[PDB]
Amino acid sequence: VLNSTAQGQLKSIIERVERLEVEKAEIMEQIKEVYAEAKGNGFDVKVLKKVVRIRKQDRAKRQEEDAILDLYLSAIGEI
Amino acid sequence: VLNSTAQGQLKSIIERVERLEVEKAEIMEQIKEVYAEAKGNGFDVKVLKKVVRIRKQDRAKRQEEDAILDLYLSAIG
Amino acid sequence: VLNSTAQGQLKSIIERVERLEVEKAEIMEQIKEVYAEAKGNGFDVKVLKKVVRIRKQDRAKRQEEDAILDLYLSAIGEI
Amino acid sequence: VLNSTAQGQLKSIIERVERLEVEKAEIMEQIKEVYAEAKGNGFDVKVLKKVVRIRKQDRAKRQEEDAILDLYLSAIG
Repeated sequence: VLNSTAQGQLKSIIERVERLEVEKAEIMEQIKEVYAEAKGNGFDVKVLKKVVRIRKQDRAKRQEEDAILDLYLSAIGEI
Repeated sequence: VLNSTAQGQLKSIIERVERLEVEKAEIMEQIKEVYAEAKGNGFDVKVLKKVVRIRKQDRAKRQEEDAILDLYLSAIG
Repeated sequence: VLNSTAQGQLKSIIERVERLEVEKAEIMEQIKEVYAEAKGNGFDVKVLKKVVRIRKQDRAKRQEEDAILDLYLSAIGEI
Repeated sequence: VLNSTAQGQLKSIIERVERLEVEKAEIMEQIKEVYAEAKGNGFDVKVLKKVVRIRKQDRAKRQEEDAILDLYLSAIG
C-alpha cells in the first residue's frame, strides 16, 4: 500500500501534472488564436498548418517520400 | 506570387506558431519528467495518467457512471 | 520507375484497398446503428462502449490495473 | 439490478456489437494483407496509404490546395 510518504508524493505528482496540463492548454489556445487572426486576414489555415507540418519533418525523408508519391500518382493518372 | 505585405505576414505567422509549438514541447517534456520521476519512486505511470484523466470529471458523476457499469457487467454475468 | 506490370499492380492495390475501406465503413455504420437502438431503448451508450472496451482487454492485466487504481484514488480521497 | 427484460437485451447488444467488431477486424486484416503483399512487390506502404488518403478528395481541389502551399512555401523561402 501507500504510506504517509508515498501518499504525500502521489498527491504532488497529480498536482504538478495537472498544473502543467493547464499551461499546455493555454499554449494550445494561443496557437488557435494565431490561426484565427490569420484566417481573418485571408490566409488558408489548413495550408498554414501543413506548412508547419512539413517544416517539422526531416527534409531528406520528406523530399524522398514526395518523390515516390509523385511517381505513384502519375502512374494512375492523379497528378 | 504573394506581395511583400502578404509575404512578411506569412513569415510572422509561421514563426509565431512554431514558437508556441516549442513552448508546448517544453511543457510536454516537463510532464514526462514528472512521470519519469514517479516511475523511479515505484509508481505506475499508466495508472497515474488515468487518475489525472479521471479527476477531469467530478466525483459524483464518476461514481454514478461506474454504478451503471457494474449494473451492466453483473447483468451479463 | 513503374513499368507496365508495376503500373497495373499499383492500380489493383488502390482499388482493392479502397473497396475494403468502403466495407469497413459499412460495419462501422452498423455498429453506430446498434448503439442508436440501444440509446432509444434507454441504455447508456457511453457505458455500453466501456463494457465492450473492458471485455477486449486481458482480464488479468485489467484486474491488476484496476486494483492499483483504487489504491491511488483512495490515497488522495477520490473513491 | 436490471430485470430479465433489460438483462436479455443488454446481452444481445454487446453480443451484436462484439460480432460487428470482429467482422471489422477481419476487414482490417485484409487491408493489411494487401499492403503486406504490396511491400513484397517492392512498393512503399507508407506512400500507398497516402495515395488512398489523397484519392478521397477530388483532383481539382487537391491541386488547388497544393498551389497555395507552394505559394506559401516559396514566399517564406
